[PDB]
Amino acid sequence: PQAPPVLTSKDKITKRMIVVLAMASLETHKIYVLLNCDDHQGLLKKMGRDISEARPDITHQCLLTLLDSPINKAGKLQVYIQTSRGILIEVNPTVRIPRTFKRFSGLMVQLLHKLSIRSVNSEEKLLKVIKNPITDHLPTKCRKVTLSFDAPVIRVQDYIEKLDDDESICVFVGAMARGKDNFADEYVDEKVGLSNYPLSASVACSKFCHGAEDAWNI
Ligand SMILES: C[S@@+](CC[C@H](N)C(=O)[O-])C[C@H]1O[C@@H](n2cnc3c(N)ncnc32)[C@H](O)[C@@H]1O
Repeated sequence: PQAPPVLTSKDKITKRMIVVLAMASLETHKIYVLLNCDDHQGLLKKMGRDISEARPDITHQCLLTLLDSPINKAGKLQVYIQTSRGILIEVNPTVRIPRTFKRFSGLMVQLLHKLSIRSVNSEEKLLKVIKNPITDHLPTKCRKVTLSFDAPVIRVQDYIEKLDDDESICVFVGAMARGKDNFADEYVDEKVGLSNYPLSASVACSKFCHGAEDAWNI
């Protein structure tokens, strides 16, 4: 099938992997920039903020990792973003995330201000701010789990293979530098670890994609 239909929140049925990048650090400031600890340390200090929390680069790298993956190219992946200010974003699987941080910031600034980004020539949304909670958008049958260092370690393939034939898997991954992995406790009934080492979010995203790709023969 050279053309798998693009997965969106409107399909409640198709079995897929969903990744939610939670506590994402995406905040605009008119100086419009995305605030970040590399460029805006003095400012963040003056705002009384923990400098280390301003990490939009984490969300940027997780997006590049997830959207480049074989599972995305196979049409079996969705990504949502929950920012630390409570904004929910649905990412269209076909969207092109710029490699440079500068252009990613420009894109996110437009998204946060206009509330969507339309498809260039064709005219449907490539990124859209949507109403909370995430659970109004996920497939009807969908296992929900948080990835955490503090949790028992699983092999992704084992985990994925034990899903029912119609059951999606939604994984919540912290898009932050630090903090408790409690960001999705309202949504999940299970937490799993993927390694005996603390990982970056991009690595944890990558491990989970690889195990799904393997299990699903992608
Ligand atoms: C760099 S960690 C930051 C937050 C983490 N609680 C901490 O304090 O170090 C970013 C995210 O990657 C995931 N992660 C990090 N290590 C992991 C591991 N060993 N197994 C599963 N997920 C992990 C978690 O979802 C985590 O929130």
